[PDB]
Amino acid sequence: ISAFLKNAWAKEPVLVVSFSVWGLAIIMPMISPYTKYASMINKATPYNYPVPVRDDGNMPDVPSHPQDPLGPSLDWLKNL
Amino acid sequence: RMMRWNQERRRLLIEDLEARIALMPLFQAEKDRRTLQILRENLEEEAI
Amino acid sequence: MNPITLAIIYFTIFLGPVITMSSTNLMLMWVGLEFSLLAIIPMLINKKNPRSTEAATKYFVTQATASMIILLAIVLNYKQLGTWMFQQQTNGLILNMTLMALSMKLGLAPFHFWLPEVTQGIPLHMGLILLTWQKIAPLSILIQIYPLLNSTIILMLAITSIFMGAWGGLNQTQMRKIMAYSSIAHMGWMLAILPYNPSLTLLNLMIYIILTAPMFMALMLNNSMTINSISLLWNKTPAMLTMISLMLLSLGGLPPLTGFLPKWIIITELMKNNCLIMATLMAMMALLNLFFYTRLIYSTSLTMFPTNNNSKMMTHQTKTKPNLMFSTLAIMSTMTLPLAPQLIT
Amino acid sequence: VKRFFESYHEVPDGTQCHRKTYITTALGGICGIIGSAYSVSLNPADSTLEAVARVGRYTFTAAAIGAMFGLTTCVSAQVREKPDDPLNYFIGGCAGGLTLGARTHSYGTAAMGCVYMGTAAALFKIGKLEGWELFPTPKV
Amino acid sequence: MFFINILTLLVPILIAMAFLTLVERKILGYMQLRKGPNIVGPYGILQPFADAMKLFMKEPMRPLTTSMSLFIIAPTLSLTLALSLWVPLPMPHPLINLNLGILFILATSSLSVYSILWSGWASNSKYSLFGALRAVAQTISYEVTMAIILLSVLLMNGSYSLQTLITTQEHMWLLLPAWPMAMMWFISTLAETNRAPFDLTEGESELVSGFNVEYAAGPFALFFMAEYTNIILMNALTTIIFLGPLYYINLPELYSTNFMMEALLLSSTFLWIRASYPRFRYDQLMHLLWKNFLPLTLALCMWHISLPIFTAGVPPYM
Amino acid sequence: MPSTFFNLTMAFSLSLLGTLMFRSHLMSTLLCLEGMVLSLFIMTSVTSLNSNSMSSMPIPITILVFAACEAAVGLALLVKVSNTYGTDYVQNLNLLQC
Amino acid sequence: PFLDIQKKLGISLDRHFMFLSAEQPYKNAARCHAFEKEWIECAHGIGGTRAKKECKIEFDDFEECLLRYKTMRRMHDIKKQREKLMKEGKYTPPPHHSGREEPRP
Amino acid sequence: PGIVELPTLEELKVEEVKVSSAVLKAAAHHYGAQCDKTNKEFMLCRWEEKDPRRCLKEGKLVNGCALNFFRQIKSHCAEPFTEYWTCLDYSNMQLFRHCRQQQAKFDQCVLDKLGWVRPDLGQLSKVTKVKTDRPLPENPYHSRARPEPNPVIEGDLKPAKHGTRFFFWTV
Amino acid sequence: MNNYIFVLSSLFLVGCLGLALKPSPIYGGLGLIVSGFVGCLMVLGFGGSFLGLMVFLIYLGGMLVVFGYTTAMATEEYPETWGSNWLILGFLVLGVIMEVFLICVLNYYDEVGVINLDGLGDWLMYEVDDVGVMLEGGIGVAAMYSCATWMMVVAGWSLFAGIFIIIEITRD
Amino acid sequence: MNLYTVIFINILLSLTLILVAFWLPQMNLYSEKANPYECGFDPTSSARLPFSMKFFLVAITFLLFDLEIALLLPLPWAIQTIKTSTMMIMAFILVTILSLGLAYEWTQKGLEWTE
Ligand SMILES: CS(=O)(=O)C1CCN(c2cccc(Cn3cc(-c4nc(-c5ccc(OC(F)(F)F)cc5)no4)ccc3=O)c2)CC1
Repeated sequence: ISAFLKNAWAKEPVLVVSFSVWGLAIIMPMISPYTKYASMINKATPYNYPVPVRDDGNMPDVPSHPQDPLGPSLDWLKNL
Repeated sequence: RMMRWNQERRRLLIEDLEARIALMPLFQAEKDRRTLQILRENLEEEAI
Repeated sequence: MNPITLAIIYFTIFLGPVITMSSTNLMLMWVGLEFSLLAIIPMLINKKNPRSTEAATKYFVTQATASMIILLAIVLNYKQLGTWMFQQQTNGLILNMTLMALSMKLGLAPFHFWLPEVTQGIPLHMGLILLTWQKIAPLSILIQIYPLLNSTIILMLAITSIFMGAWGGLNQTQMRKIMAYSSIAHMGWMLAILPYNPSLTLLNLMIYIILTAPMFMALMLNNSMTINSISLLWNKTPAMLTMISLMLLSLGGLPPLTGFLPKWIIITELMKNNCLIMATLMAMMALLNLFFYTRLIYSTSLTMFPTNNNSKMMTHQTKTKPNLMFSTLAIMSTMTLPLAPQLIT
Repeated sequence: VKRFFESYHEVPDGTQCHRKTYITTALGGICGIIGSAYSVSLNPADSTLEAVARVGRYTFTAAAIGAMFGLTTCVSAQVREKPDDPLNYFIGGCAGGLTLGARTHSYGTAAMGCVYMGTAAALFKIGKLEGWELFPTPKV
Repeated sequence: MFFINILTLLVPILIAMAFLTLVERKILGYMQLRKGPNIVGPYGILQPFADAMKLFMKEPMRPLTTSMSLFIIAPTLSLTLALSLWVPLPMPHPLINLNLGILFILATSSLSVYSILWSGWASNSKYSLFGALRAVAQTISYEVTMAIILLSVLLMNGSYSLQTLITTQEHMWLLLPAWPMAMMWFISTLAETNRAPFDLTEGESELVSGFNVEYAAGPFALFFMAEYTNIILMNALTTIIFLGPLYYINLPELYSTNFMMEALLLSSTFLWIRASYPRFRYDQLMHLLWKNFLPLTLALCMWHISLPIFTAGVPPYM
Repeated sequence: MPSTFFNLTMAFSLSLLGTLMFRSHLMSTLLCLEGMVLSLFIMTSVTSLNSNSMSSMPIPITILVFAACEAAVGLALLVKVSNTYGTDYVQNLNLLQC
Repeated sequence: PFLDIQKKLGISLDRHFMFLSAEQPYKNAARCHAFEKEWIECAHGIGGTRAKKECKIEFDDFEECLLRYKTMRRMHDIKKQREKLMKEGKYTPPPHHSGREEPRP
Repeated sequence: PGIVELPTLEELKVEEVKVSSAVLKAAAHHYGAQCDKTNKEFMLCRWEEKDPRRCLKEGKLVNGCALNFFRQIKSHCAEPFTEYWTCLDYSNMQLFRHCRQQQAKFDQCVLDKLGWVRPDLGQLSKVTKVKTDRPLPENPYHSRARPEPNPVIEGDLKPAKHGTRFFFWTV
Repeated sequence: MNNYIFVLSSLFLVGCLGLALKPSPIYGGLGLIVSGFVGCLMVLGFGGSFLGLMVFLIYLGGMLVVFGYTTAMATEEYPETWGSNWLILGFLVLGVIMEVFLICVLNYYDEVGVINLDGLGDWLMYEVDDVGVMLEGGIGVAAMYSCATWMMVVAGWSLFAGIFIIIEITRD
Repeated sequence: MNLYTVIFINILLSLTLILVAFWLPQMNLYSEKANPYECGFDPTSSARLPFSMKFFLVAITFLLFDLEIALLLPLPWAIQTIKTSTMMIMAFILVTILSLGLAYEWTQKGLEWTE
């Protein structure tokens, strides 16, 4: 088969490159460790208002202020 | 290079949008108050 | 035709009506109709003769117009009441133009002038598909909106389909047009009862399908396309005359055959709603439908037309057809009236 | 307008005969126009003027049929004083069929049209009396 | 003020078209071991005005076989669109800021073909019809790859706007990540203009002039100037997308300067190419665009769909 | 909005009228079909933008897709018709009368 | 509906974007969202025959939000009366109705 | 049918800001940390009540807090803030990345003379919890009482009386 | 202004009418291009740009192909125009006059829910989100990739099947 | 409004040029000049006859490819979505099916011209 791939790389290299790039496009996402960050970024963007919630008095995990150290931090995106 | 530049652009977008967030309450108050004013004027004139 | 192309095309034909059935949104019903009428054409024109090309044209233009009309109806019902699927609060003009276009597609009268020709111009295995599998999706649409259909319009359409099917198949020598007009009449029946009870139009559809499919199989056995041709069965395949005669008499609506069951249980459900006149006329003209089936039985089985010096060869040779499904369907299409309660509900 | 064609039943037979005649003549003209449309679209003519001729022919024939039907019906309701009798409508349909024959120049069409239109009109009167329904609503 | 800006954007473009005809002639001459116009004015800076004035002084033709309406509309439309494609261009600030500027470009260009089509059909001459059908083939060939190349590039810009490419290239050209797409886009712009080696719409060696063969002085001048304007336009597009002028908000004049330098380079390259190569056969153009550029174009479209994901380099929406 | 929709409906009706009332040429009828498609696409987009329902914009693009597929098969049938008779006339495909 | 395959497999291919009150991109809202919501919630569990009589108020509010025939009629009548007045000189639009206004904020 | 009530032109009168947009964009990141409470009370009151007439005094309080913020600015650090928003008004989009040297002077000025501190990259973009002394609405949509569903027939399933009551079948 | 969208719709109507009159498919494709341009204009006037530019490109390609085809199959020695046939020109003018009549008589006898010459330009953009960032039309059409995945596979398969089908039809 | 302004300005420029091209110069019209051009000799027929097309299949295919382009164009927005895996998968499936259709056409010799 190597000889076939070789004579194609010599004769019709455009299709060789096409299939190779097809495969790499399909593969590299499965390979990279920076793939998970795409959705995380597209989720971090506040295209809408962060509607606040009523302080029922049972929301310990939720902050009372933006600069209150609670909630999702964006450091992973500030140093990426 | 494009990766890095687009990441910094995303961050700058976060910044702009956070500013918009901080300002939306004022704009909402003004818009509501102004719509009510316009409607009350149109009501007075619909009464005349 | 290669197997890849056949696969794609037949899968598309099958998929079309499935989407229509399994879809809540009208737009996807429309795209299903379109899959159907886009994939069916190459199977018509495959033979590549002028008759096939013009059949394809007459089919494509008609179905495209009807699809555009259905799309207009959907878009108006979207502009109004802001949803896709129809509702009780929808314009009767919309509903009735939709019904008219669905009839146009199905081939009901007076929107039928294209079905006999399109069926005469193509081979038989496609006429089978055309007349059985392509009449479902429209009927699915109609069965999902049956409470909203006007009864005046469907009933006029039904009596017209009955009358025209009878009068048209009355003087046809080609068999394919006879089957086309039979389809027109049985669809008139299917539609006359749809608003009152759509569990009976599905029954009539199933029965008409299992009745016409083996008839088409018989015709395909010796590629018979005329009365004079089937007249030669007593010399070529005399083992088929019994089933042929029984299926014909059933299609006509004679007891004790299960082709009488749709007629009977539709007349009943119509008179439960005081539609005496409609059912009366429909039956009296189904008689005329039966007439030419009987003339055909004469020509084929109950008497022996002349044959040729060459059919001796066909007698010499062997035959692999038909398959198992012909006998099954032809038996379950004549000798199943005793099970009617199981069939009706 | 449908109120017009319903004015036929605002008074019983033997009354406003001329109105019944006009209504039935208009209905016949309607049906003739429909038939002429279907006969010019399909089986067209050699000339547009010939198509208009066919239109006028069929339309005037249908109108005369309806005229005779309504007229004779109301006249028989006026003479023998049996307004609720399908026999008057039978007579009317028979005169209409005799017309249809006169136009076509066929005694056979005359007889067939008589014995068919009379039956149809008598059944129409029977349906208006016994309150039948032609295109009924689904009620079960 | 806006009309004055219209003037400052329009009249220079026409002067540049004229002097582009000039530079074309002189460059091709020096490549062909000859001078080019030097007689009419100092080094020939009046030959374009001479040509144009002479043409608009000639008897135009109203043949007997032609549909005069389209025969007259087509050049109007050609010139109109050639001048309208220059409005949304940032240099670095555009006269009309459009979010879907790329699509405006695409549609207006795909429309400029109907000038050729209707001209060649109206003229009612066989060579005109041949030029028209060749234009049909040429468009059917290049228009598929154009949009996919452009989409694949824009998937790192984040929008169809022509003014976000300036911030995208703020640090580095788009040629480095997309030089294959840049090459294919260059040749496809070469085809969009009916320019050599793709001068098939007016191929003088097969079709005396193509769709122009019945056209005369004035309308012909309109066609010609539309061609030589779309040339500069496509060069500017290449050098705004793949080549990036220096954008410093306090210095847009440098941006315009470098934009102009690069546009001149690309246009001179167009002329170089006209001088250097023979002409294709209009079936080979289809075979090229559909067998070497479209497969590779799809592969690269997928590659640039994935790259922002396994790199976390998705661009922003404004 | 209402006048716009009335005019687009009238336009659909005119294109349908054209499709129904044939002339010698078939491509003209195909073009009338495409005009109906255009009218419907525009009506749907206008409705979705007036309702601000950005979940129904994927619909008109599908309309266009399928309309263009229909046009493609129509052009193929036209090719076959021309090969057979040399012209796209409708008065020539009248042999299925039997 | 005819073949409720979706409701069997528990999927949603075409039913999550039917009406306006459905999930839209970026949590925007189509106009008449609340009217449609209330109509749907009233028509739930009773059928389309009852809903045509019991959710009539809500469906009519929806129909008016969406088509707005009555707001149109009202504003048209107001403009018509105002034109009559101005014609026969019995009205003068205040400043804020003639461009000259206090443009808050 | 029913009337629609609207406040009076005086019931909706405030001390408006009348300040431009580049200035607000300059001061927003600090106006978010210093007026979050009132801003969020107003906006929650807005989404919860879906009526711009019930939630108006909160908006007046928003305007008042913004005025107080900008006065704390105008008193201490008018000139750096001026430089900042003047640099930031020049861009066609009012971008921050073009005025970083002035942003830092402004932020240092405030950090010194008012203790303020600038929010980080993702602090304003998240969901806080606000405590108000207003009750939850009972029916914010003002919906009527839902109709009565149809009764479900109860009882164990049992065969049909005499089977299929068809014409002449015994089952 | 205010007459803008109505003029657009009227021009679209006239284009579709001249199309339905079936002149040589050349001028019919011309009318279709013009009608698509007007449709783009009106869709832009209602808020959306992506769909308008899209339909425009699509119909431009389509009419290119249609020109190529009619020059090969649907041509005549003397192609017909709107002016060529007195009858066609007369019915065209008649249709314009009838549109005028319909409009001017509906404004009078009919209500305002269909045509309101007085009150025009007041009902184009009923509601809007003044503080909004994510309202472009392409968001919806991109929902195909994320949410409305069914429409996408449906259309893609339609095109695949269309390729195979046209090949099979054109086989000689 | 400004786009309308610019485009109308261009319309007017072109039309002015054409007017002064059709009314400024001296004309001398006669049949032998206004007659079609066929390389010095008289046409044997009209140019309004069927000019056969050998790339009709490729044009039909171009229609569907234009539609696939229309479906690919919303990617700049589809990449801003949280459901990124779905967008990636759907785009890959679309482009792959497109390429497979093209390959089938290629192999079955559709891209080659009828001779
Ligand atoms: C053997 S070779 O390789 O050497 C071969 C290479 C090609 N070549 C060549 C190249 C470019 C131009 C020409 C002359 N030429 C000019 C025109 C034409 N020009 C204008 C025009 C309008 C407005 C203008 O601006 C303003 F007037 F200000 F508005 C300016 C010009 N109208 O039409 C049309 C046809 C034509 O042949 C010749 C030389 C020979």
